[PDB]
Amino acid sequence: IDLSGLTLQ
Amino acid sequence: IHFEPVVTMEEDEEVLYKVRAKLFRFDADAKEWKERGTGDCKFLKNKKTNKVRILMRRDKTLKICANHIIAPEYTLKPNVGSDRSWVYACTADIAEGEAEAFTFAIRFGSKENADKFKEEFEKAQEINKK
Amino acid sequence: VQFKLVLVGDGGTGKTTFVKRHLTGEFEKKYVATLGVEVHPLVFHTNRGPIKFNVWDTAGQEKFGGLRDGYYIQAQCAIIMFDVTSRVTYKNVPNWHRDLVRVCENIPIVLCGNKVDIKDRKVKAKSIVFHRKKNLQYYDISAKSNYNFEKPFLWLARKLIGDPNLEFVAMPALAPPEVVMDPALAAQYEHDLEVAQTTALPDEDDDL
Amino acid sequence: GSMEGILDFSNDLDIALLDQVVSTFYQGSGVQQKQAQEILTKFQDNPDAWQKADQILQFSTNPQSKFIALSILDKLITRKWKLLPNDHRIGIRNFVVGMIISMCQDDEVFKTQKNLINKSDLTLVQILKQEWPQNWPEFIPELIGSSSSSVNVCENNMIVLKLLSEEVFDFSAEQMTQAKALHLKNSMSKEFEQIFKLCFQVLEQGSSSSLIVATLESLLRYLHWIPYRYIYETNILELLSTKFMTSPDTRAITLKCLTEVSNLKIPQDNDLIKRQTVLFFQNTLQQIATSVMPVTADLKATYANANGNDQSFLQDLAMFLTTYLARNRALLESDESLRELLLNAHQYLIQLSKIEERELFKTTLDYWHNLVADLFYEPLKKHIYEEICSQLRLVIIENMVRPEETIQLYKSEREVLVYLTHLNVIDTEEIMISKLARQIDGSEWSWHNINTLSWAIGSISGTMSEDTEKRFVVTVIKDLLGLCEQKRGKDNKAVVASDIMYVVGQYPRFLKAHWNFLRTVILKLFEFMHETHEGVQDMACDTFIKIVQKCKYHFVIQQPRESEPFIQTIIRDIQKTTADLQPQQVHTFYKACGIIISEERSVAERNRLLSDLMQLPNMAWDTIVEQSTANPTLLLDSETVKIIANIIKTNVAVCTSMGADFYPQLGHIYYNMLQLYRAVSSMISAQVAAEGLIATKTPKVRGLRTIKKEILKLVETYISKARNLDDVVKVLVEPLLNAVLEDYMNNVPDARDAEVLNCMTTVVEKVGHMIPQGVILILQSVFECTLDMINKDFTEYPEHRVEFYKLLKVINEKSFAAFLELPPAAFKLFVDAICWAFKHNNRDVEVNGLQIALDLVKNIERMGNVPFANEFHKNYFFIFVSETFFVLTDSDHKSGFSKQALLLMKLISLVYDNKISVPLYQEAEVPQGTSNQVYLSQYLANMLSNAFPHLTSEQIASFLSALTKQCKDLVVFKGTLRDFLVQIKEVGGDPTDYLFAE
Ligand SMILES: Nc1nc2c(ncn2[C@@H]2O[C@H](COP(=O)(O)OP(=O)(O)NP(=O)(O)O)[C@@H](O)[C@H]2O)c(=O)[nH]1
Ligand SMILES: [Cl-]
Ligand SMILES: [Mg+2]
Repeated sequence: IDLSGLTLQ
Repeated sequence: IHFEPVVTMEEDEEVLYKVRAKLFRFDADAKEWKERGTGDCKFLKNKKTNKVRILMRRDKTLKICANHIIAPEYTLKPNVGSDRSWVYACTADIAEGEAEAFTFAIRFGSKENADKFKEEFEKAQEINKK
Repeated sequence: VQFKLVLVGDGGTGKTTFVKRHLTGEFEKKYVATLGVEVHPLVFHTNRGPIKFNVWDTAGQEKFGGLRDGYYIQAQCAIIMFDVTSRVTYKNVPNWHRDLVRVCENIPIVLCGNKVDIKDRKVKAKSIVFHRKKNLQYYDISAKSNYNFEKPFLWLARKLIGDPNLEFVAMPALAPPEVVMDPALAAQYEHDLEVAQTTALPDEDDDL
Repeated sequence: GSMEGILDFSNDLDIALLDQVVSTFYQGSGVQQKQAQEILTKFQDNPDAWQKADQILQFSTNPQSKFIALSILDKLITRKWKLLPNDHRIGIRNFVVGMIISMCQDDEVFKTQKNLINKSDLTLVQILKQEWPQNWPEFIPELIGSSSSSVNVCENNMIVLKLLSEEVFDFSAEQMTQAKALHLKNSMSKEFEQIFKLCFQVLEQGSSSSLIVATLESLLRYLHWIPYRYIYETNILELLSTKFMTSPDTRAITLKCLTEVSNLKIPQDNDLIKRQTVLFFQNTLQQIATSVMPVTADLKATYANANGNDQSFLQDLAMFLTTYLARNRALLESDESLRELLLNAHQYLIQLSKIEERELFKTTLDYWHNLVADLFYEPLKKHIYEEICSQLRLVIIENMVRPEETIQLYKSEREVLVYLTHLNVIDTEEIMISKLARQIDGSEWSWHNINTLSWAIGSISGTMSEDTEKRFVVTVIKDLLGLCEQKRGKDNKAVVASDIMYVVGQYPRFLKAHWNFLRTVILKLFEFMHETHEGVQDMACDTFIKIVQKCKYHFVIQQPRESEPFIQTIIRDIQKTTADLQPQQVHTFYKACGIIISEERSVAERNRLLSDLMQLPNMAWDTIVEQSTANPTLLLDSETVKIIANIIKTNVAVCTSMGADFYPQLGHIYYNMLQLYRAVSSMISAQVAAEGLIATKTPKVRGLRTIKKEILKLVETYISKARNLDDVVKVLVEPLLNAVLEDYMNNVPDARDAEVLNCMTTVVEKVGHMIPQGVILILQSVFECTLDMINKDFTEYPEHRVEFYKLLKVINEKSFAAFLELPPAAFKLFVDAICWAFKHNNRDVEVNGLQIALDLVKNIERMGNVPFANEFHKNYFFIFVSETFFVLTDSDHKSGFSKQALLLMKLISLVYDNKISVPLYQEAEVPQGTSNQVYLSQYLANMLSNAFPHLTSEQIASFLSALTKQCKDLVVFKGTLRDFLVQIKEVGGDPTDYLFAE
């Protein structure tokens, strides 16, 4: 899973 | 074809400051502080008169626990037991009805909320001086 | 507009402290046992207009019971209180309920388990089932933390008015008057203020 | 005032004045009302007011005045009936019976004064409990006879019988002696055949709704105790399940009756009984579907509208269905002609389970647990309920409540859903994926709705196979990441990202098998620990420690293709990672690291990891200890105080998770920490001296005491988990006692830390047996000065109070020798302190007080026949007996009854086993050779005579004979004590009641 790219912005 | 379809008194004010706080009143006869309400303390600026008041309501019930002008003659003092509260005399608060005098204390979540309240409180006194 | 509410339960369960919280916003730390009853008017502002409760805060200690079930006559609603830190006060809930509904046969009743703020809870949530067959509303409450402290009155207001969508609303906030302090009372206010400054605020460890 | 006139009994009672006071109380307000209240209470409480009740009940025109009059009579009947002259007893009976008859005969009074008639009925029942049947054998025959002369009298007799049943069978355990309860239960049993005849006839024939309802209300009470044959060998079930379900007037009570019927003790091998049990359920569900609402009806909406009595009816229907089906659903599960009935009943429960009402949902959820647990274990059952279960999955998923991240309700919901997942894993996955799409397509999107679904997905961890869970978890997190990207604004993106981290934290099996992924998770949490949006930091930290607890092993080994154990990577960057966290969140981070470090079982590597983790706080520590030692004034700087407290809090956090392994770090700071404790103590005392007691409230001193409290907490935390107790004794205890005991003793009460007591309790608990001289030192320094703080009332110094008796308890358990060494005057204060604890209503104090007394007696008994034990009994045996009796009988310590009874039984048994080797009496007061048995019985008879002068000598002697005989049988002993507590509340109790056991 590409969880590295999770972002709040 | 036209189808007929199926059938607070704070609105004229502006919110300058808003902070969560707990408000106390001093029972001189019992020589102890008594809680009066926990909720949002608001600095409200009347659009017509530009006069700023404190208005504070209790959570849930929304009942008024503070309603008075931020008089320029008022003075915020520390309380012996707290680095996050202010004590000051109030001559005319109408939370429970007739303009009654009180010694209030208001406490905040942190010392920096208390210091900011002081900042905003003194700005508001200047507004009310003009 | 006006409804008689009887508040019953064992001594020390917090009935008077609960009412006081609603009347003035204060939390009374001391236990001063109620003698017989104290009647207190309590008004709530709702989207259907104001509702007035005449609260009959009765004594839970037997040696202070006064008229006992004589206080229940013509009540239109009730709150039964117990203390989740004291099992005996829950064991007595059926006794209070018995004496209540023998006088008031068809009224809305709220069962309140008070003092849920205390860590060492003794009456566990799953043990509390008495309300089920008796059609009582149940709430965990805390007069100290205000947890659910408004729910008993909101639920009763909906029952008594017959409107399930009734809500508490913000009471109107009139413009406060302008200030003119008396220079003759300037010396008396410094005295009252000095004492207040040097009296420590309570519960300085609370979040507020 | 004028109202006070009724309080003067020398003159005749002015009935009109009474009615004015009553009206003012009930109908008035403020001071008028308050004044009348105190007058009415004084009136009612006059021990002669009962003499004026016949006047009030004859001549008053105010029903409240008559009610009060009956309350006054009730007091007299309940407490002093048997003291009266027999003429008054007959007279009082006569004008109660007459008053009831005349109120029933006047049709206007019967309809308008129900409260007064009900109070008169209850008053009559009190007389029956005294007089019937032994002095009133014809009450029931005459009741049945008078019922036929009038509907109103017949209806009121149903009320009287209802209250009688309640008083005898439902509320007698507390209020009567065992013998009196059995006597009344037997009497009602003897005459119930006639009562039932009247009740069944009224139900079969009667038209009067009000009379039918009264009769069914009484039947509800009868079903608590009557034999099942009255229910199954008559036609009454048919009447209840058809006729009375169709009329709404009778429907509520009838449903409650049928619920109790479902609980009758019933033979389980009779096939006719079984068909009758099927039949009344079938009838009832039929009447509901045709007269109330069909099974398709939207009960959620009906309940919300809250018309009439719909809410109570739906509550009562849930109770009936759940009660019956939990007992009897197997009766419906084999017969194919009963399958529609079984599923319709459960479909109603499905619809009831959608109601928005938390307490009712819990009632239906309890039943669902009962069902799915059975389907999980019982062969060949789950296929019957497949469609019910499929709907239930959706109901539970959609009403999932917030887990710890209400808590009790989450766990109940999780349990049912786990069962439901095992029952059909494929159906559960499909519902959850489907719900997620409607979050993505916006049709059900909301903060509440994505949270609820995430909690549900998290709740079923461990139920799928690892391969199916892997596919499921991947799909869920992929969908959630797309959902987060798709949303705009920090508010929404924060909610979704939290739920993502919640799901991940709930699937440790998946993380354990996918290191690369687990590593990516942690690094994202670390990124989030710099996010300032409210709640994100707390979320990242809670998730971090939660994953570590479950996956710590994968942080402590070197993973394939990695350069080092990941714990080393965490520690190296710890300053950066936590730079933006609040102190509380930093300490959680360090605690999480301590959990990992403790999984390293090579000592040298674990100790190295520990000293690397503590590098930042140790350097701050070394700096301050170098400074504050040079300029003790620096500790008045609030900033240094706060830094110091956070350092110590960091050590507490790591010690909490490492326990015994923390010892090397404790050794690094221990000696300077206790020096800091002394310095801070000096500054607190100096501040109190210069400013007064008010100084204890100032931020400065509260900050200084925080340091002291955290130091004590650190030492307590380590010692409570220490495995090497030789080092505790030889290295830790001596400096600790020297640092804390004198300082506690010689501070003014308002400056003593209760945490000192708590810390000493742990020292004694863990190594008390190894430090007898140290325990003596503890008592010497805290016993008398703490007792003087707490022995002037029950309120002041509440923490010291609790910790004080916990310390004495453990000393009494582990180092009783220390109480032996007390000088006699101090041992007497120890005994006073224990009894002082008895009298507390605070449960924390009371329970320990009673346990200390019990353990103390056993400690003394163990000593055998030696002078200290001999002197103990001579000085204190009767003190403990009478103080225990005092709290048993004073009505203000009901919560400690069981422990009081145990202590009392132990004391009495010492004498009746001749385990006390010396006479308990003086030389002069009793002849030589008198057994302690005779003397104890004599001392107790005299004690109870003076304390309860209204008991007869025969009552006291029968009570003591029984109590003494039963001092090996705790349940019976307790029964006899309860009997005594009933008898002391009245006059004329029967002394043969104490023969109840035999
Ligand atoms: N921790 C805690 N204490 C509470 C709470 N509510 C009440 N108390 C405390 O419980 C004690 C008894 O309070 P009180 O209101 O007098 O109980 P009561 O039911 O009115 N007693 P009585 O029937 O004899 O008049 C008080 O010390 C009160 O401060 C609570 O919610 N939490
Ligand atoms: Cl619900
Ligand atoms: Mg009270």
